[PDB]
Amino acid sequence: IQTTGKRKTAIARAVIREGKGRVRINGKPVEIIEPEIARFTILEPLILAGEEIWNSVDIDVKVEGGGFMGQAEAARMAIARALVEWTGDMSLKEKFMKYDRTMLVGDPRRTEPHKPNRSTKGPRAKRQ
Amino acid sequence: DEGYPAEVIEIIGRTGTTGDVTQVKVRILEGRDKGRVIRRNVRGPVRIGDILILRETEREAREIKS
Amino acid sequence: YNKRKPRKFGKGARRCIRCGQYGPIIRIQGLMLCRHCFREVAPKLGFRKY
Amino acid sequence: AKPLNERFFIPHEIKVMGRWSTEDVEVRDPSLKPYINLEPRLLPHTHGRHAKKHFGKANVHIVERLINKIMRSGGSHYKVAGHFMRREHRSLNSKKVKAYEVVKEAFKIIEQRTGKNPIQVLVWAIENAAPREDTTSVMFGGIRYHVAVDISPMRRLDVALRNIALGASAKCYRNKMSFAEALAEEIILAANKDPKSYAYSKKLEIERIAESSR
Amino acid sequence: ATVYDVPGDLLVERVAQRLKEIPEIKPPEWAPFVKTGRHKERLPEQEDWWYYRVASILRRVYLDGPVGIERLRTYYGGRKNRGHAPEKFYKAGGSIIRKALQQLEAAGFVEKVPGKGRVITPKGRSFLDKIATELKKELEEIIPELKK
Amino acid sequence: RHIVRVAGVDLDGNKQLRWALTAIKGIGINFATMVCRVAGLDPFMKAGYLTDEQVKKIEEILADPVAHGIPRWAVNRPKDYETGRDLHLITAKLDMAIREDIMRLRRIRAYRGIRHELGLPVRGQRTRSNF
Amino acid sequence: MQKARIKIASTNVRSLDEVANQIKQIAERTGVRMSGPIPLPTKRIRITTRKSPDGEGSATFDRWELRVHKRLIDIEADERAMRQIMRIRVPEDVTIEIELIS
RNA sequence: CAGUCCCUCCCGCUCGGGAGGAGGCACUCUGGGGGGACUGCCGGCGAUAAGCCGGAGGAAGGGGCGGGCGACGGUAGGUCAGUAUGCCCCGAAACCCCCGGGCUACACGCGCGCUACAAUGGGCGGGACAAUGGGACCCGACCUCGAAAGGGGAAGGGAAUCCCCUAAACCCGCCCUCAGUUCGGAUCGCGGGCUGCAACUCGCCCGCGUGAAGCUGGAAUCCCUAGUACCCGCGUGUCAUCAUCGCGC
Repeated sequence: IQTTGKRKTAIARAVIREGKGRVRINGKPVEIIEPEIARFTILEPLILAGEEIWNSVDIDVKVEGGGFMGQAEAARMAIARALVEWTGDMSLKEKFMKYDRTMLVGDPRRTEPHKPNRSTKGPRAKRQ
Repeated sequence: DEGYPAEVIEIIGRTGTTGDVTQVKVRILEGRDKGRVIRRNVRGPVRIGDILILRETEREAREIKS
Repeated sequence: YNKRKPRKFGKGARRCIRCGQYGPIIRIQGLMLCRHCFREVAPKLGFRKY
Repeated sequence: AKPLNERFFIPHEIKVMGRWSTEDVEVRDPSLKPYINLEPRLLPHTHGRHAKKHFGKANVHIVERLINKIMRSGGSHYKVAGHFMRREHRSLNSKKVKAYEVVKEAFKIIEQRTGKNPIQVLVWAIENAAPREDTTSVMFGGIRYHVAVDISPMRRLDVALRNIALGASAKCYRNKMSFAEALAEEIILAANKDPKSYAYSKKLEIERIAESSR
Repeated sequence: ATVYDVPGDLLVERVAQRLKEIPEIKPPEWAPFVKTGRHKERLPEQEDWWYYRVASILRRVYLDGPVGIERLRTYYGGRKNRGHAPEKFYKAGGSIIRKALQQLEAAGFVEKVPGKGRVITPKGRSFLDKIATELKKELEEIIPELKK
Repeated sequence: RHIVRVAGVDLDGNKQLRWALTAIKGIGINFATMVCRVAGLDPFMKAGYLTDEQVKKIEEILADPVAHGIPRWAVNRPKDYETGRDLHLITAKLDMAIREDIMRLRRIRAYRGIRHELGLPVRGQRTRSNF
Repeated sequence: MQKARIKIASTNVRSLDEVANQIKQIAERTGVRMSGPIPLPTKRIRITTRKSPDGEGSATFDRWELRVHKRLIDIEADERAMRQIMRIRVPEDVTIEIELIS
């Protein structure tokens, strides 16, 4: 089963199937990703799911675009959609929207364009 | 720390120089004047049910005018 | 001896087509046109504001 | 790298950072109980629309707020005892992982010095650093005069956290002593109403002045 | 298992100490007198710096497949000071990694695909993934969860 | 050895050799660690245990850098004006060589010497509101 | 097995649209297979210039934009089909480039 | 390896793990049409109007968000040194061409920028990350050599198809441990490299030596309100080189 999730410019395509429990981002294990803070948010959603479903399926997600943290956000975003699609269980959906509404909603924030008069510093950054 | 917590029950309206300060009404939940209603001043945003801390129950704000 | 030296580079190399200035000549895929000139002719190019 | 993956997996049972589940922590002061967030979270970094709501700071976790206060300490109007407190070199802003690591180490330092949950030490430090009086100018006919004022609890939280961060950053500045040690020491001093905590001292100062401007 | 299943920070050191055995790779005479990059201001602190570099280079051949001189130069390039002007990104030197590539090819671990770069031999693949399986069999003990 | 004299200039034994050599004017950290490697010693070891044989090795390296493996371009004044050889200037041998360069620039009435005589920037820097 | 790749460039989306309608309605009349019209990423050209003719005054700039739309249509090699493409009336704004690939 | 029978290769505990070709449109991406958000519904306020506040649901609510378009008139503001232009001056000069210098020069007052004043750091390896664009006397992979600046060849590409191309900020394992110094590089010499006929006046880069002030800055005062402010880099105009320049990502 496929699932998509966008963030900033990060886009994540996840495929999940019956399996041991291995979770692979870009073909790399979920447990040895060097950014620890990003690893925590990557591993946040499935914790509420329970180890049964953690060990009942295998998940592989490929991300591209944005930064590492945007990539982690997109990965978690797509993860929640994929897993709730597999279960089709309302109770877990309630658990997610209790913990975080963006799990099945997403953050539509995007960068504002920079404007003249010191364009580099930002849309709202001006001289003295 | 012999402070007197009290509960916001009503907001009279903005006051003070900049209008940042808010004139509020507070009910004394504890101490020697339990249950008393006091007009008081607040700095920082306020809601209906904030537990304002009081150094004294003696101070009551002057009535605001329009 | 009264002929200008051909200049392949430098500001003297390029020249606005319309008004004949040596100043800012914009070359977005080669217009060879002055900055003041571009304003009066952009809508005629089909350019549009957005 | 064993500590890294260890700390990664140990909070698998829903714990702040890596350790110190918050059921033990208790909010003694009645005012900040309905305003300090103690919800169970693994990573305290929402990126959420807390700014875009009137009271979106109620739902932000306390440690997240502490990291946010640490985020923005260098270079501004304030010159504590004639010091342009400025972080030219690798400023914490736009780098939340660095502050995350620094507060991680500060939590450990608080824990082993106190032999208890660092989070409860933070709660006590904030409770003991919170001012109870301020002043404001009120006029009538143009004649200004200062008037004593009470503070909304959330503002008390804000100023206490910012003052703790101020003291930590000032202490580490220009000095051999590292930043996490400064922060942990500031927290420890604040927890027990020690007058050398910049936060607690400035709390005493603001609680004065308003004392005589009633 | 594969290199993808282990951290690179430990794997590069393991590969460096393993390749230190084979004499095909050797720092030339100018090696100890040249810093590791144009973007770098100071000489390498350690003297094993050579054997890590190859241990890095070969690693990318396992990942990025056929890659030539210039893209590798770009990957190792970094941020350097420019006086009062702010820092800027620059490219690592050429010969430093070029001779490393020649040494790796002569060792038979890698081969060349002209017009595309250099790819990794099945011998090099088997060597790297044997090191990786060694490391993973190790790591599964200190970290049980990697068994999954 | 809290004090270790090398080629006429003292070094503190507390400092590492790559840092101790930098106390020598005319030798930098990039030269300090590179002669540390040429001597075969750890760059970071304490100079307090610098036995005199290492000192003799250091000064004999300084006698001829190229003969000890130091490249022709790691020297400060390669292709010397008076012999066409690459030698690493140091101490007074650096000082009077630069003084000779200054005399050379002065006697030719060139711009560089003109600025050197007047205390002005050789390389055409703008001094309308600076210096 | 031989196909014709056709690339149509147009600044006007509609001038492109009716020409695409012509070439697609050729297909089913001719009874020859036709892969759907592929819309390439529309190419945006941006040019910015300060409004002031002299130097005085604040800084104000004008950003002019040209959007040129690119579309691909790939069709089989049918002599009767391709005989009717040069008879297509094309507007001046639109341009057509055809390659015949195997 | 959406799934993918088929074929090949590497590991292994032979279960399984990974890469390449076929493969079809899953899904991403892209561009054409349409819907969705309309105070739409509920409660209160508002005179029962206009409208406001609150609540639900919903990706998105109270002009959804960000932009373009900015009148009547004035500023004898500036622009005739871009164009057109009245009056007046010269008209072998105030016309044209060329050479050389200058347009930088200097005790400073002064607007706006960059760096420094370091534990945050400095140094060594590895790990995860963009899009704006731009490319034919061009982008140039890739091969070879030089430590490098760069040099010889050259695939692909006149553009979803080739290239600029990697991110940096961040973390991991380790050394230096607080000093005007293991910070900072100005200034100064040598050699080498690059564009242009030529770069002292008047360009940039590579290596060595060199190390300047500055250790937070009074009066005063600017900016900002959500992907916003701060930090970090990249593309692009002028351009053969040259930005701490301007616009954009």
